[PDB]
Parts: sequence; structure tokens; C-alpha cells
Amino acid sequence: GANKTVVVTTILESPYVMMKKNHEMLEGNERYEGYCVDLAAEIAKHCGFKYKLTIVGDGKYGARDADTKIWNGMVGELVYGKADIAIAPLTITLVREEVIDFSKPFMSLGISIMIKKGTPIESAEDLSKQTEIAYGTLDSGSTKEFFRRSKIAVFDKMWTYMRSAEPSVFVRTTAEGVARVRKSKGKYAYLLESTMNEYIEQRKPCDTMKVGGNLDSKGYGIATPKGSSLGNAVNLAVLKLSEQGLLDKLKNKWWYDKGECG
Amino acid sequence: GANKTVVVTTILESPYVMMKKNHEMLEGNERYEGYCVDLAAEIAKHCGFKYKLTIVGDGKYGARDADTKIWNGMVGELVYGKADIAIAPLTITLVREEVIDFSKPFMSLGISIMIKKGTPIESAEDLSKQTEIAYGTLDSGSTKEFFRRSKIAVFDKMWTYMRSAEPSVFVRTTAEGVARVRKSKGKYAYLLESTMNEYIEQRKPCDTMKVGGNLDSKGYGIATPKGSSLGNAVNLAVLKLSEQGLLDKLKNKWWYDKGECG
Ligand SMILES: Cc1cc2c(cc1S(=O)(=O)N1CCN(C)CC1)S(=O)(=O)N[C@@H](C1CCCC1)N2
Ligand SMILES: Cc1cc2c(cc1S(=O)(=O)N1CCN(C)CC1)S(=O)(=O)N[C@@H](C1CCCC1)N2
Ligand SMILES: N[C@@H](CCC(=O)O)C(=O)O
Ligand SMILES: N[C@@H](CCC(=O)O)C(=O)O
Repeated sequence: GANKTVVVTTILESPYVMMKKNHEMLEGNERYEGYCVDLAAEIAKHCGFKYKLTIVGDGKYGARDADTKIWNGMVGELVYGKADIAIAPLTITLVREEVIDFSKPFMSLGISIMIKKGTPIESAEDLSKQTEIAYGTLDSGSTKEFFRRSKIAVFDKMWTYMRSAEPSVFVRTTAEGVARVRKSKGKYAYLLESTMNEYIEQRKPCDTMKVGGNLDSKGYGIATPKGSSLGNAVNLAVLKLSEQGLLDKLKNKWWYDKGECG
Repeated sequence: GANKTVVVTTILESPYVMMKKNHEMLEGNERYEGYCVDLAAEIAKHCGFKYKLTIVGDGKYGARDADTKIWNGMVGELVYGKADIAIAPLTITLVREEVIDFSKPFMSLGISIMIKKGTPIESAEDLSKQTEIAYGTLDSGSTKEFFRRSKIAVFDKMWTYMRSAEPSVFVRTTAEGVARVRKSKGKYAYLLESTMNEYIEQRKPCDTMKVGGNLDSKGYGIATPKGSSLGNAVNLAVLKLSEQGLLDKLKNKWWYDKGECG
């Protein structure tokens, strides 16, 4: 029927979507800025739809409760019809691909290690072979699921430690994990996606850094409810933006163009 | 109806698909070895189908003739029903996505520069600002289309030069481009995907090397005819293989495990 305003679900995660300094002075979409904000505008223009940016209610990416089988986060908002599309650093995973549609990836990444500068850790193997330095991941995300499901010796060992570590090594938001790294004097290391790791390394106080190679390789995709008529155009738009070098341009804009660590 | 033997189209491109040294002593699939050969076996197992590997008749990846609008290469074999699926280093592109289906990428890459060791070239900009060193790309592939369609100053300049360069700077196969780099005493540079560039750098006589950063970022996907019932299972299989670390394991097996340059 008649075209409707597309409800976009996203998440406050720097530098993808951030509240503008003067957000209280603004309305609707103008309140936000970031890589995914710019991306949303581009996708909307190439697909010919108008939209409304909304921040996921529970502030989560998306995981299924082992008992209720209920999905939370952005994935849940799509599954239960609360949102028409998710434009955020949402990792393409098998369990998610089965319940929602994903465009081809618009950004690539891999799980990585964030340490406070000077921390005597160079790899995941280093972390797994010691206990003085605690380490964890984000909750309700793909990184935690990666360790939970891995049969790779080193990652299995890490998961075995993290799952029963006390106090908890898991955090509710990336900002929390970063804060813990910064305020733990090198006694806490954070496992997060290289993309977020790289961004933080260029932010003051410039006291963190990515160490070692990525643990895996994957990407973020724009998600729509399974079977959504929007999926097709969105996917083609992602490819066009990729081929025009627009995606690369947006990453440089939000990651390095204005890096604060030289 | 009854399950049929799936006809797989692929291409002789090292180290994706190569004729085994003793291929004349073998039959069918046993004749070949390589990253895509192993990948084909994995995909087939997880999707539950048996298959027959076939080498694309014209030895091309796939491009549409501007006049006849006829597709050649592996893309054409899928479009015209000669093959049921393509398992090869086939780049996911917009023009192709429109006529065939692509699974999520199983390997990432970007266009890069291959030089004979010692060549005074460090970047695409370097190449574009000189003429003593010729440079070109593969025919009927995504790299050539990249330069033909780019509006980015440096790449536009490069394309303008390549399209009218004499003698021709374009080659029919990757092996030809590499041979030209090796036998041109540094007077020819080859633009090819980082994946193939990296493989060659680890092959004797160890006289080539990748220089500069990738010009773009994309990936290879397994392709099926548009609407094919195989697409779904194949995509899920790619994700599972990605998550199990199998894809990373296969790349190491064919790229570095037995590198010949230390
Ligand atoms: C710019 C870009 C385009 C792109 C991807 C990543 C990226 S990136 O921003 O993550 N790029 C990665 C490499 N890095 C050196 C620069 C940034 S991707 O591999 O996740 N998806 C691909 C599209 C194009 C065909 C495959 C899907 N494009
Ligand atoms: C192992 C692997 C998995 C994978 C990709 C590339 C690769 S890779 O072999 O190209 N990998 C790239 C990074 N390099 C350091 C190691 C090899 S990808 O980005 O092209 N596609 C992704 C899947 C997983 C979700 C997105 C599609 N997985
Ligand atoms: N991008 C991840 C969240 C970050 C993480 O898990 O490290 C996801 O989609 O779940
Ligand atoms: N992978 C490319 C071929 C190699 C190249 O163009 O450099 C394609 O699918 O066309």
C-alpha cells in the first residue's frame, strides 16, 4: 500500500550512533550523529524511503534466552515487529541469519584485545595462560557467543575462565568495558570487535591499544525482518555505497579524520 | 523432485582450484585440489548434495558485453543454466548481484598492486603519476570494472591510461599478469586482488610483492542462479564454516602453511 515511515532501530555505540552535544535542542533524527546515522541517510536515499531513528529499548544487540527462546536487543525488535530495519554495528551470525535478513556486510571486523597501555599481553594465548589480568566481553552480543561456542583450545580455555570468573568479567555496554580497562591499571583486558577497539585507540586520554591479530573475521550487516520487502533494495544500496568508496569514506570520517591521539 | 548431482562451475586459479600434478591419473573431482575444492566439499556436506566440479568453458570470471548484453564466464554459466552453482573466487558486485544470488562472503579482499621486487612504486598514486612503468588488470573481471567505473581522481587517471595504453596492459589470466610482472624487469605492475597477490608472494621464485594498501574492500561469495533453492542452505553453510574457523584454516592451508618463500 502507501509508503510508511520506516522505523529504524539502532544503538548508542560510538562512533556509530552518538547523541549530539546539543541533542536537547533537537528533534527526531537530528538528535543523533555518527557512522550509522550517515549510513542510514544514504540507504534511505537510495531505497527511496523516509525513516525514524529509534534507540533500542533495552540497549542490547541481540541474543536469544536459552529458556524462553525470546530474543532481546535490536534483533528482538525486528523479530517482534517493533522495528522495520536495524542499521547499526550488528554482526552477521548464523543464529541471527536464521530469524532475520542481513544485507551483505557494510563493514568488516574481527574480535580483538584491548589493553591499557603497558599491559604485558600480546595475544589471546597470553591471556589464557595467566590469571593476574582479568578479561571479559560484552553481554548479549556476538563476541560472548563466539567464546561460548568455540571448540578451539585457546578460546575454550578463555571461555571456561570467563564464565566462572569472580567478580564478573562481563559488561553491559562497550563504554563500561573501556572504562574498566582504563581504571583497572592494566589488571583488566577487554575482548571487543576491532572496529570499536580501533576507534577507542584514537580517543583521549589515548591510554588504550589493540594488541595481537583478530581472533576471527566477519562483518556487520543491515538487518530487516525475515522476508521484508526492504531487504533487496537495502542490499543493493550497500553494494553501491561500497563500490563508490562511500563506506570507506564514512569510516575514515568517524574513526581517523578527527582522531585525538595524533 | 529427486535430488540431482549439482553442477559446480569454477575456474583454474591458484590456489583456489588447481590441476593435481597427477590429474591424468584421476577422474572427476579427484582431478582438482585447492581452497575452493576443499570449500566445495564442505559446502556440499553441510547442504547434503553431491556435485560435479567443472571448469568454466571460456576461462572467465564474468562480464556483460555492452552491446549483446550477454554474460560470459562463470556468471554466464549460471545465468544461462549451464551450472547450478559457482564456487570460486568470484567477487560480489552490484551488476552481478542483480542477475545471480550471492551467499555472504567467504573471503575478504581488496584490489592491490603487485610489483617485481625493487620496483620504485609504493602506491596507486605513484603509478598514476608516471609512465615508465606500465600497469594493467585482468579482463572480464571485477578489477577492470572497478577502474572503468571509478570517479575517484587517481583511479580515473589510471583507467584513462590503461584503456588506451599500447601495447595492451590487460591480460586474459592472472598467471599471465604475474608472468608479465616477472619478465618485465620492473617495467610492468599488475593490479589484482590482495588474495591472489598474497599467494603469489609466497611462491618461488619469490620475486614479487604486494605494495601499498588495498584500493577497495569487498569479498568473494558462492553464487547460484537467481532464486535457486540452493542459495539458502549454502549461505548458512558459509556462516557455519566461518564461525567454526574452517575458512581461516583453509586459507592458511593454501596460502601460508606451505609458502615457499620462508
Ligand atoms: C569500506 C568497506 C567495504 C566493504 C566491507 C568493509 C569495508 S571497511 O570499512 O570495513 N574497510 C575494511 C578494510 N579497511 C582497511 C578499510 C575499511 S565488507 O567486506 O564488510 N563488505 C563489502 C561489500 C562489498 C562486497 C562484499 C560486501 N564492502
Ligand atoms: C576467514 C574469513 C571469514 C570471513 C570472511 C573473510 C575471511 S578471510 O579468510 O578472508 N580472513 C580475512 C582476515 N585475514 C586476516 C584472515 C583471513 S568475510 O568477511 O569475507 N565473510 C565473513 C562471513 C561471516 C559474517 C560475514 C560473512 N567471514
Ligand atoms: N557487534 C556485536 C556487539 C559487540 C560485541 O559483541 O563485541 C553484536 O552484533 O552482537
Ligand atoms: N575475483 C574477480 C577476478 C579477479 C580480478 O578481477 O582481479 C572477479 O570475480 O571478477
